[PDB]
Amino acid sequence: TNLVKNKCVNFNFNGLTGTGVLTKSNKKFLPFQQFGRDIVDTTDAVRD
Amino acid sequence: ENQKLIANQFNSAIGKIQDSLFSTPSALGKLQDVVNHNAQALNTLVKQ
Repeated sequence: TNLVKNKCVNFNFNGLTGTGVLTKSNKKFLPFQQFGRDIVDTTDAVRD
Repeated sequence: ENQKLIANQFNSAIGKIQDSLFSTPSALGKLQDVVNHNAQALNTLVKQ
């Protein structure tokens, strides 16, 4: 399904399910890692 | 009869108070410990 940003939607990124608002990030990920987590181990960033 | 001396001593003590707090970081340990305890309790609750 097409990507929608700046809107509360139910997302599913390659099996990673959840709900939240998708925005453009300034985080420089590495090619092998896909999604990011904060100190409390919650998903705060993903890759398309 | 010692008004000027007492005033100078009070001014010097007030001036040294700032040094005893700007140089010593563990002087405010109580408030920092309270904040850290609250934050750590929240982090433990969200990590559970």
